[PDB]
Amino acid sequence: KAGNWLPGSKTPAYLEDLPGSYGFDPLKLGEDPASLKWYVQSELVHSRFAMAAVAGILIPEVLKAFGAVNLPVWYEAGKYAQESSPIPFNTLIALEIFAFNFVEIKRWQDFKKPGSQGEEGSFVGLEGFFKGTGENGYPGGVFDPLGLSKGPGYEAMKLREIKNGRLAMLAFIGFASQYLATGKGPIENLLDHLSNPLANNFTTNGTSLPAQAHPLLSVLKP
Amino acid sequence: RASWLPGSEIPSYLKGELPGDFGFDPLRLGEDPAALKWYQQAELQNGRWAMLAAAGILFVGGPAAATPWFKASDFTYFAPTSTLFIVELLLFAWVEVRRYQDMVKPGSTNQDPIFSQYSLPSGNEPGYPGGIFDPLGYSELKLKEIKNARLAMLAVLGFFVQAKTTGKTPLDSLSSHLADPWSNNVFGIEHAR
Amino acid sequence: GNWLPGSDTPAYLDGLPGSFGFDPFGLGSTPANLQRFQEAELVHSRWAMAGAGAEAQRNAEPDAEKRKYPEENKLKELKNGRLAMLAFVGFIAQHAATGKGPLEALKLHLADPWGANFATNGVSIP
Amino acid sequence: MKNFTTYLSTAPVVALIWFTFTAGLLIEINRFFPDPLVF
Amino acid sequence: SGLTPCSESKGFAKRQKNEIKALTKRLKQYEEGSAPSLALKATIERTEKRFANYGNAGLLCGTDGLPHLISDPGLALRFGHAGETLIPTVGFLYIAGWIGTAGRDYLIASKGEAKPREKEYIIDVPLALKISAQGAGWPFRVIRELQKGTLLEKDSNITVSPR
Ligand code: CHL
Ligand code: CLA
Ligand code: CLA
Ligand code: CLA
Ligand SMILES: CC1=C[C@H](O)CC(C)(C)[C@H]1/C=C/C(C)=C/C=C/C(C)=C/C=C/C=C(C)/C=C/C=C(C)/C=C/C1=C(C)C[C@H](O)CC1(C)C
Repeated sequence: KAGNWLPGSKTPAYLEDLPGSYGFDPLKLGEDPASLKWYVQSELVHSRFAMAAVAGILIPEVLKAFGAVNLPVWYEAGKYAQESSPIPFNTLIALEIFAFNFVEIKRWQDFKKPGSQGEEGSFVGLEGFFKGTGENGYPGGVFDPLGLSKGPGYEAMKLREIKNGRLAMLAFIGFASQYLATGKGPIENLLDHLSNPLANNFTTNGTSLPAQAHPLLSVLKP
Repeated sequence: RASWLPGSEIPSYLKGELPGDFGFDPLRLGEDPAALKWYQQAELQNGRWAMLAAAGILFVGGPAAATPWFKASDFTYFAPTSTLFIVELLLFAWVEVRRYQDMVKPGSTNQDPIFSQYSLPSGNEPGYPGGIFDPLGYSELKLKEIKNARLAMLAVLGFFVQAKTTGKTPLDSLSSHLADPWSNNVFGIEHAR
Repeated sequence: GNWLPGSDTPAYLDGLPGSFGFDPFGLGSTPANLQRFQEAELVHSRWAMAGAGAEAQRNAEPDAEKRKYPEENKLKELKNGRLAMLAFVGFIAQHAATGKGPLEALKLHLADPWGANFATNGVSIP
Repeated sequence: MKNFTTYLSTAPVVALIWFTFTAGLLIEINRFFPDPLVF
Repeated sequence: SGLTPCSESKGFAKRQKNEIKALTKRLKQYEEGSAPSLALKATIERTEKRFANYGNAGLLCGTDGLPHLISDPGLALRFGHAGETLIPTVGFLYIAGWIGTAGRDYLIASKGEAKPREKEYIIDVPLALKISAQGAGWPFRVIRELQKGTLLEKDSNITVSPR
């Protein structure tokens, strides 16, 4: 186990060997093993989506703060890309539906029957791409072109993926909540916090602590 | 045994096998043997590029050799800035895949691809090759290299931070500190914002 | 020899003509796919070098070698053909990226090797 | 104290405590957020 | 349905004005600063806030001048009425499944005791509080029981009367 999320608590035995495990399941969602396998895949998929999304938000924002690029902010990039997009909105949705239906059905079929997308005659001659590794959530093949899963740092890279994945998931939800609460981008929120941490935080954004539910805010003030 | 802190406990995985082994690992970073081998190679690589960088920064007449090193990219050459980046990327890609393949399987990249008679001698270490990389038989010397590499790494970091806060060249920083050291140093300069 | 000197090539690739051991993703791991992809590489390379009834009679015979070759000259053909498909894809990509023909761009490279290439034009690198 | 807490765990005492909590919660929500018809 | 938004309904405005006028008529029999005057003014303030909030929520009003709720999920989502019935439906169903799952879990846990009926009228309060906290993750567990086949007792194990 990587550790204990709550020192002194009794950690569940079914999480003892999973990568990235801190024994954290107070709601007992993963007590059933089939549920646990499904949730391991779901956590990895959420982690990788959030990882790529937080990269595609933070790196343009960091390079914009450094004066390098001037790409649009993340919550308005849909509008600016759509006007210049040669493909209209409805066609983009239909294409995304088709492509993700295909790839997610292939991933789902591999989850139910491991290695079944790599068998002979499975794909149209290209089935060697998708042989799998016998590990839930770690496909390999085309998805591991450099073959770094065969190296000796593979187990530590699994742990690195999950913890960075959880951090990225929290970060994207923070991006969305910060936009909804302040109306500014994430780097501007960080700079405002760095300028005055006591006064520039969630307790003063006027949304996170609703005024009706917290009457002492309008009272205990200068 | 020499150590960075005489009189303290030494980690059990650092027994002087490696050069420059003074038991310095307060954060216990490289514990598993794959990590320690990778960080050995990375220390060698970063230290050698930092030795070259410290030399090339301290060495710099001529209009080009009067420019700051952090403003050096704005000098005009025979190619646009994009072209040299990709050419350097290509040459580095070739030599780095050679060095990486040596790092994975030792002795795998020892033979000249176009000359079958020209081959690096066997028993080659990953970070310590032989043959045409050692034209003289100069090979105690690894402690010297790792010490100069670490000093150059700290020097290059000092170049980067000094050009970031004061906005000054390294020679200007040394001359400012040599004017009055008790007022022109990291204290006072940063305390004057 | 080897596409990556030091990399261990798969055992199914050894003995094939033009085998430099390049199959990172294992598409030729089965004999049925390896035999058909050998035909596809040869046909692609032959069409790239030169650039219904004929293609139907190509696979009418039940043999194995006759669908591919109906040892030095085989490797000679395979090394020449792969360069031809690389050249044709380069032609398509360069005419898509600069708008000019494949021959005048050679003269543009010769007249300016360091100021006119795929790095400088704003298509191959945004 | 064990016998007393067992009495406090009898069904009507638990019902009284739980429904006092639930009714008080509903009352205080409607005091702090008066007249909620829609979300 | 031919309705009008309450923020532009004349009957809605007339109702607000009439309710305020009745409360103000009650107000002019008390001195300022008295407890009845303060209570009536607080009621007036709440009335004004309520009418403003119901107008600002996009509620539709009938010819009666009163808000009418839209409950078809299609009409609610396309025309901005999901806060009237659909989101309350999700919230209720979540809390109701929580309550039912906590009750089922407590009953199943009590079934294994030596005196199962004792836990039904003398509540194991720490166990009940623990199970009640775990009811937040009820949809995941209940869906897994449904697919696994353990949610339902088999028909051969359930008593039935002669047919
Ligand atoms: C994670 C997906 C996602 C999220 C969070 C957003 C969020 C946003 N987008 Mg973008 N978009 C997203 C995906 C996409 N958008 C667009 C195209 C645009 C345009 C053209 C515009 C936006 C704008 C906006 C903003 C307007 C708010 C809004 O309308 O709510 C939408 C709220 C969401 C949560 C997104 C949609 C719901 C969901 C995340 C879709 C994906 C769910 C899966 C498909 C479910 C699949 C089920 C499986 C199990 C089968 C908002 C910040 C615009 C705005 O800023 O106005 C100035 C703007 O003009 N988006 C496309 C191309 C088809 C997407 C493809 O996935
Ligand atoms: C990825 C983690 C992360 C980080 C580093 C930040 C950082 C920041 N946030 Mg965001 N945020 C997050 C996730 C995060 N947030 C999540 C999950 C939510 C939804 C609840 C929000 C919702 C939010 C709002 C509504 C606001 C901020 C604001 C801020 C600023 C700090 C003042 C504050 O009010 O704290 C936020 C307070 C919280 C209680 C959120 C904490 C959530 C994280 C995950 C807790 C875990 C932290 C971890 C243990 C240590 C972090 C170390 C770091 C190196 C990762 C600062 C720029 C304010 C602002 O934008 O600038 C003035 C502000 O108004 N945050
Ligand atoms: C969709 C995202 C997702 C999913 C499917 C999982 C799933 C898993 N987690 Mg992970 N987790 C996540 C996000 C997720 N997690 C994030 C963002 C963090 C950082 C806070 C963690 C931190 C974490 C730790 C420390 C551990 C796990 C563990 C586990 C595993 C067993 C527990 C379980 O069965 O949960 C099933 C979970 C779900 C079915 C998702 C429930 C979603 C509900 C609706 C959440 C709503 C409440 C929440 C507070 C709202 C978020 C607000 C917040 C963003 C501010 C399983 C693989 C344990 C394991 O053993 O390691 C592998 C373990 O020790 N997780
Ligand atoms: C564990 C609690 C529990 C659960 C999971 C169910 C579940 C069910 N009930 Mg049963 N019921 C219960 C308690 C429960 N009931 C009690 C205490 C009574 C006596 C009042 C009934 C009387 C009853 C009747 C008369 C009917 C049902 C029916 C049903 C079914 C449809 C749902 C429904 O109609 O709800 C309606 C539920 C009620 C009207 C009573 C609910 C009372 C509370 C809210 C539930 C008890 C909570 C419990 C005390 C929590 C303790 C847990 C804690 C210690 C941790 C479903 C099988 C119907 C049917 O059979 O459908 C096919 C039906 O006609 N129930
Ligand atoms: C092997 C494998 C292995 C692993 O497993 C994976 C991977 C890696 C994926 C793989 C690799 C690969 C490769 C790269 C592929 C690509 C290719 C080629 C390029 C094709 C062609 C392509 C090429 C070919 C077809 C060709 C074509 C040509 C043609 C005839 C042309 C035509 C022209 C000419 C006549 C002239 C005129 O006036 C016009 C026209 C008409 C226009």
